[PDB]
Amino acid sequence: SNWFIIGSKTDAERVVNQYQELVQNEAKCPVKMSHSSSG
Amino acid sequence: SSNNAMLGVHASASAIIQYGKIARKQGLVNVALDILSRIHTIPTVPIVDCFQKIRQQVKCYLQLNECMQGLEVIESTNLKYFTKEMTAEFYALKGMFLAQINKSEEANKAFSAAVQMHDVLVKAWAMWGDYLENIFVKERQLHLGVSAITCYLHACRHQNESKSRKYLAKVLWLLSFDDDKNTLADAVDKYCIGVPPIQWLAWIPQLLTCLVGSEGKLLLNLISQVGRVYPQAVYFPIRTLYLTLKIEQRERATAPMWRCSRIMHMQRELHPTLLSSLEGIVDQMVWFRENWHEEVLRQLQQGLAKCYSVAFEKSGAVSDAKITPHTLNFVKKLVSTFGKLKGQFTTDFDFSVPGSMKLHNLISKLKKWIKILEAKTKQLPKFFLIEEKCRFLSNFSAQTAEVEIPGEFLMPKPTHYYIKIARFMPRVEIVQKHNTAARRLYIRGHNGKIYPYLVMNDACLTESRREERVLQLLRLLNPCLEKRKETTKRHLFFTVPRVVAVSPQMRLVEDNPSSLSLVEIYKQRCAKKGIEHDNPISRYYDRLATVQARGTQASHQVLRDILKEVQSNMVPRSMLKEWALHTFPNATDYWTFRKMFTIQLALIGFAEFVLHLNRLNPEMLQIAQDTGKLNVAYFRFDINDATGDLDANRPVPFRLTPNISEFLTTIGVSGPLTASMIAVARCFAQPNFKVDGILKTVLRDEIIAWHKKTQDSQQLVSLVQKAVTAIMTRLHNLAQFEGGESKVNTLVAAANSLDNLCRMDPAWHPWL
Repeated sequence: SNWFIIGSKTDAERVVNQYQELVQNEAKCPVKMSHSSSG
Repeated sequence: SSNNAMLGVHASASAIIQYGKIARKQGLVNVALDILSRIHTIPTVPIVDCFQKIRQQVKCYLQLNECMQGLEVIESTNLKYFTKEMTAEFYALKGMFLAQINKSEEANKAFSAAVQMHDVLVKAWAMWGDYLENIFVKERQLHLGVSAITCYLHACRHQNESKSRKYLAKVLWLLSFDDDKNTLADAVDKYCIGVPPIQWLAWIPQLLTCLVGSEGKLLLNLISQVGRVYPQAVYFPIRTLYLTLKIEQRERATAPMWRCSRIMHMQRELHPTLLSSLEGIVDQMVWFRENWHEEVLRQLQQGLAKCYSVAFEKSGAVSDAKITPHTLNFVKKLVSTFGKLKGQFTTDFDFSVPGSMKLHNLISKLKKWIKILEAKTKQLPKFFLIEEKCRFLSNFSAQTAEVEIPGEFLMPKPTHYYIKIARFMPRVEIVQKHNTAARRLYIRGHNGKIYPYLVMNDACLTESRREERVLQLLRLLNPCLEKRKETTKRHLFFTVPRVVAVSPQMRLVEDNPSSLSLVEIYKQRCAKKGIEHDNPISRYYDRLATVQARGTQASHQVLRDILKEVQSNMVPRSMLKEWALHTFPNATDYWTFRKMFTIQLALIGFAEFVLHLNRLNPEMLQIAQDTGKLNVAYFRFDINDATGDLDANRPVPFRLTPNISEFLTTIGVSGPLTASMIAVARCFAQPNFKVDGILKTVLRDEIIAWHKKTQDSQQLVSLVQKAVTAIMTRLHNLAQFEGGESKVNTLVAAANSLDNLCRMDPAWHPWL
């Protein structure tokens, strides 16, 4: 039940963009981007 | 499908734009245009680079007879088609350019087209709101001000972490322009939902003073929203204000008290453990109070300071000096609060009568009472453990409640910067201050660092809320000194402390070791010799009386001679220089300490003279030995009791002692001391920086607090704006550049002159 502290809306994409950049580099087998929303 | 070539062109074009953009930020536009004219020689330039090229060029022309040239340059390009998202920013820029001149009958449609694109530009709403703001100067149009605050609220929805405090200041200033109808408050409440609560932490005191006043119940929604997220930041001020109202009304149901009680009850259900822990910490602070020995000693020091102020007023008159009724009541209070064997000795010795017609017979006696009480209280204990007289404070850990360091919610920052509580150190110290001996406790966070804090017991809460507002004003202006370059090179910062108000009589302040004042340095040097510290003050008063005893009025020449006599005999010109030479044996440390002393002194002098601050007493300036930073305790505004003229009629602009002038060097008083003031003057005089809004909000409740103390119309607004214009008038008089250098050189030359120092209060210590 781990949770992360996040501030305003602008801080959300910066973490997401940083997380997306990190995971995209050292995999090299996949190339794709898929996301959805609920609510 | 060439890709390397276009990437190189894109990178090269971006470098040209960045180099041109940074040249504009340097304050030079002619050289920036030449750099931006280099892109024309490249045959293949991308569309987005062209948009940035013209965006920088139109900004250069906006910052720089020549208005026709800048108007016709934007119509040459932008011929066929642009994309949607960049067809919104430069419509606002040209609309602002049209609003810069008298052409305002056609600029309204320009703003409408700029904002209609996608409704999420901070710039588009800001200039449109600012364009409406210029309209309010005349033809009030009361039912239109709701539109201005509507624009500001929409602009605050997207702007985050920067350039947002000025917008909230405008909202607060325009809220005080309300009539009997409550349509302005209705517009705020319905149009403010959606903004984050992190932006309201910097205007907590401003919201409190509006909630207390009439027709302020509609503001409670914002307070509840802030308290629902951050309970600690809006807990202590609520308790302090609630207790303040209870005490003042007890001397003489209350709607402002009901509002505060209602706010308390809604936050009880949210994190009740934290509120209970905060209550325990406050309730366990009653054991830190001092004994009656220091309370009597502190009161005598305050009475002696008041006697000196009264005695200076009776200058040039007869030697009678009849006792003022204020002093007579103070003596009566001393007898009431003091009248097992030494508690009744003062009644029949010298306090049976406060004095028939003498005043010098009272000051000369209180001198020896201080000496008797100082030597008697030298055996007072300094140590006391936490395991006794209190249990909750000693048995406290991080597993009880989520308690943070007191003072972490003063200024919001993009980073978290949240230090928690780990354990209170069972080790406290008692330090002798200028008036009392306060207790300092050590608090250790979860990171392992130890943060000392000092416990104050200052009375007279009336002259205590005007001491934190000025610190809050300085803290607001601190980030504004980093966006420029001239102020950044000299490493200029105000060095503001952290003060948290818990109770109207007791509050916590940030204290560090090796923080001594200039007057204490004199005490150490004077105690080394065989003379007392109050020799120059006594010699000034009695010798002047003997000169006046011959029936001859005191002139300027006699004041000059006695001032030179004091400088020749008691206090030499190089007392401070010798103290620093022996204290710092290393040459490198001495240079750094002296350089930091000069930098901090310029900011202190600038703040004291420009914004009409309190006079700088020698017991108010504090010097830190660990780093060399300077801070002066408890600034205060200078407002006349008859009316709010906000005038400081003093000979010298600030404190420039001959000891200080020689201490740095005769070169440091001219070059570095004046350059720092000039650099700060330019930063505050830039039209880009919004300074009027911050000053108006601070001076708004300052007059309200003054009016509430000594006995709700347009007069208050006119008085506040008159004070603001005076502030800008003085700021502009020392920031312009012409054939001459500046007016700062004239005022610093008369600050160290002996003519302007001989006509000063001896308590100010012009010689020291």
